[PDB]
Amino acid sequence: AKYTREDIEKLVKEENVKYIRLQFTDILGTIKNVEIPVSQLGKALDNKVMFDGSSIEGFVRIEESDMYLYPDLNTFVIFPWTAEKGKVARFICDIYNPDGTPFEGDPRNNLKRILKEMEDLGFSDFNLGPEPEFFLFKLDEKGEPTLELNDKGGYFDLAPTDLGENCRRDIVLELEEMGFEIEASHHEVAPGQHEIDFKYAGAVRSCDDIQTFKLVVKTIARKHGLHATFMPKPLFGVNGSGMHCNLSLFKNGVNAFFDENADLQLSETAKHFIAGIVKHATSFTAVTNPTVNSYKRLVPGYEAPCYVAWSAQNRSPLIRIPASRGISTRVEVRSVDPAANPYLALSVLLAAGLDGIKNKLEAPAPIDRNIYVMSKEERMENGIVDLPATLAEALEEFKSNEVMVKALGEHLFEHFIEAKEIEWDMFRTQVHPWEREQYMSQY
Amino acid sequence: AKYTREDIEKLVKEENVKYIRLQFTDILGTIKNVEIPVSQLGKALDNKVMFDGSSIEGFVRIEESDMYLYPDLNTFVIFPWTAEKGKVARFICDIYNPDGTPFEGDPRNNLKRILKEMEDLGFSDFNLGPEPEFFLFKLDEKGEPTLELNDKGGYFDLAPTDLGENCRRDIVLELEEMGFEIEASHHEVAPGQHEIDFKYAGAVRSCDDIQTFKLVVKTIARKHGLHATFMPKPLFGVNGSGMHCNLSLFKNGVNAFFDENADLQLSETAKHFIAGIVKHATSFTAVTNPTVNSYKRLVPGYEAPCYVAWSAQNRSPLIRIPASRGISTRVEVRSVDPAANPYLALSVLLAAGLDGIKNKLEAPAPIDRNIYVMSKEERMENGIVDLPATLAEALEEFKSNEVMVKALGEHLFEHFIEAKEIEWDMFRTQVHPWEREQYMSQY
Amino acid sequence: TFRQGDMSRF
Amino acid sequence: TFRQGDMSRF
Amino acid sequence: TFRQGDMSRF
Ligand SMILES: NC(=O)CC[C@H](N)C(=O)O
Ligand SMILES: NC(=O)CC[C@H](N)C(=O)O
Ligand SMILES: [Mg+2]
Ligand SMILES: [Mg+2]
Ligand SMILES: [Mg+2]
Ligand SMILES: [Mg+2]
Repeated sequence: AKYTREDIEKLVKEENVKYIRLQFTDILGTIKNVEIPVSQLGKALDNKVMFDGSSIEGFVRIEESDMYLYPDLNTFVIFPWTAEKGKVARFICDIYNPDGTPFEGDPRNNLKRILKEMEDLGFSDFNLGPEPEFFLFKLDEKGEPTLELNDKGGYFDLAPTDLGENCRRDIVLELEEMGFEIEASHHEVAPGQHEIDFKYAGAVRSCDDIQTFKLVVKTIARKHGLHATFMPKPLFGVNGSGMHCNLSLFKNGVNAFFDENADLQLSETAKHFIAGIVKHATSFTAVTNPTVNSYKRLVPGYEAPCYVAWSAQNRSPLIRIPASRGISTRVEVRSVDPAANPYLALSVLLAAGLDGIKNKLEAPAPIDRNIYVMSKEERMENGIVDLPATLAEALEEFKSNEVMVKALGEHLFEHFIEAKEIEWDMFRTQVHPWEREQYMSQY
Repeated sequence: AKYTREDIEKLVKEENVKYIRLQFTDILGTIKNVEIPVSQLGKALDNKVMFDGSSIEGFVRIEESDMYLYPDLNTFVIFPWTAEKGKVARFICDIYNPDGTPFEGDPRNNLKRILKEMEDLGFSDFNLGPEPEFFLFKLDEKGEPTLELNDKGGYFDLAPTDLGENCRRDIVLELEEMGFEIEASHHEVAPGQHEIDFKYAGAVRSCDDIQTFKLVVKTIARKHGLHATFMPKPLFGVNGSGMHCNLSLFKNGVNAFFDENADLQLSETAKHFIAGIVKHATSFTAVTNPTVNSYKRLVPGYEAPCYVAWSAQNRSPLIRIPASRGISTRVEVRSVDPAANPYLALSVLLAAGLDGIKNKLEAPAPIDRNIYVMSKEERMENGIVDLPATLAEALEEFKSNEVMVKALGEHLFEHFIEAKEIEWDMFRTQVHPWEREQYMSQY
Repeated sequence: TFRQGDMSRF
Repeated sequence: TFRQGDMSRF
Repeated sequence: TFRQGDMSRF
């Protein structure tokens, strides 16, 4: 453990905190909280604060439900932006039923359940290293986002340079000051697109860090008069934003994906994991790509994956295996976008990997032939299938997969399906300006 | 007791207060006061200050009447906003006839009378936990409210965030510095809607805290260049504002609603209380919802109650029983809106509950099958009846209820009925712009 | 109907 | 096609 | 009439 209770009281005592946010994550991934004064810290640490647990369901909530707000001590963070009379601190909390049973509708509790299932298979840790990409848009006089990018930079370019600006540098330094472990940063392919990579950590810690990273990036960009968005594809004809996930499975404290005496230096467990991810890839796409805009990124020609295949070196593979081996042996899933809920995406990815491991599925041959050259029919006879083209197709695929349903439980399944079906129905009935530009004068 | 006369005199001596507000509440719930210099503090504490007692009647007063202004020492509060040359302090005072008899036309004295009647039944305390919620509207250049909300937030969202603004956080902290006991706060369902929950306390103290909370919220919102309104439904098609009242009855210092060996862990006293609230629900609606706009909130589809029923988990029940039990066992009445007079609403609710207890009425079966599914005729055969749809209908229902008439006495009854009838008559004869938009060109 | 405030965001 | 994000600079 | 100053708020 990193913090104990007495440390928490002492820290708030010297730091003079007056406002505490007990933050949690709903189905859609947006950060929610209930706020208490510092005088209620004792009640909060006693797992006694109640709130409406239906707020997790989002806009599809029906009835009020009372749940507890068990906080996590290790997630205690003091926000650097002082709020006038006193500072603000945050806790990331789990959701519990009034009888003490953890709430089955909490994505974080679902991820913990999947991790418990993984521990039941003999493994100890499941590490995640994320590569979240985001865009920076300039604000106007009224303080709302515009469509102008902050710089005309390029891949790994030294575009922002010195002499002020460099919002990425300020974000990285500020995150370092808050206890984050930033690995490296660079300018992304598209103009105004940036990437910051964290050090790999535990799954729950990685998801918490992803949520905090989104919050901090948005706040700091707002400070610099900029808009930061994790939209998968804000602009057409320009590279999209991905959240490539580097997954590594550990057994008895050592990497279980590494085997020095096998081909590609990969263990049989790694091959089973890859097979499991390949088998369910079309099924969990609805969870890893939960928005309508997510499937405008999944188009050819922008390094985003479009077919189910794994490789060590290829143009936009679904699964990529980095050259580094040993302790750092990992499998990278590149279909995930930053708009996905980290807990749900990690849950479905881990469930697919464990399904591959449990049934000892055989991984297909790696692809190193530039499948983009061959036609869709010219590659369908192989083991290469296409990812769902729309959110509705991905929802249809996700409903049919039995394993992926248990990956997040019946409550999350029904509420996620209802919310996404409403979202798709709203989009499909709209009349977009493109249609008027194409048909109003022609017809 | 919390303060004595010597403590008050000493506190004003060092704090250098020059203005003292002897505030009280009229029929309509607006805060009234008569102001004295600090040199008259001795006369005030002697229960010797006179004023026109007809000001309690509001705009239906006909004749001047001399009344005394007995202040309550425990309500002494020093306002944080200094009035240049000297500070301002307030007392919440009772109204007394010149012969020493408490004035029957004072809502606070009426609530005290109802509490005395409750004590005559063997009970000791009547605790109220309020959940007032309000809207924040931006001010224009001329400093008058507009129809633009302060934020496009959601249910329990982290919408205001850090970096300034966050008027809810400032209100909560400031209230904490004034001696309020704030439980928790969150963003409400509608954009620009916020809720702050107090810790439960005695009925008189809770009503005083509600009035002080309204005053402080309005003042602080005015400081931030915002307009705070407790209007039940300021906007159409958007969530309304309620003042859900959590009621708990205590006998000999223990919760009388709790019984570990009974079903739902509810005592027979709790069932009698629920039956009493159900029986008179259509009758005290005029008091708990005293405005014309109050009944635009009582419409289906916005979680506001519309039918007389009680449940533990349902979509917009009139009476909701939270999952927490034991000392915190309570019954929540969700029909009340912040525009209601706290003293009168508490008086009628307590009178209905005591009527249920005194006659040992049988509570109806709880409903858990979404009454909104069937039609009005398809549910009228059950015990589910409709709340009044207009202020006039509620006034008609309230007049016919014999028990509810004595809940506030003859003076309050006649003056409230006269004022509300005038209010309804003014509304029903108006020609609203909706009528012109609908009929000026069509006909 | 039966749900308007929750889906008001759409 | 097959390369649009990289060659978008032209 | 007989009440105009008090009722002027309406
Ligand atoms: N060069 C890169 O790795 C960028 C990846 C690409 N932006 C995507 O959305 O996947
Ligand atoms: N979801 C809620 O608790 C809000 C209640 C709703 N605003 C009302 O007027 O009752
Ligand atoms: Mg990248
Ligand atoms: Mg990558
Ligand atoms: Mg509420
Ligand atoms: Mg409530």
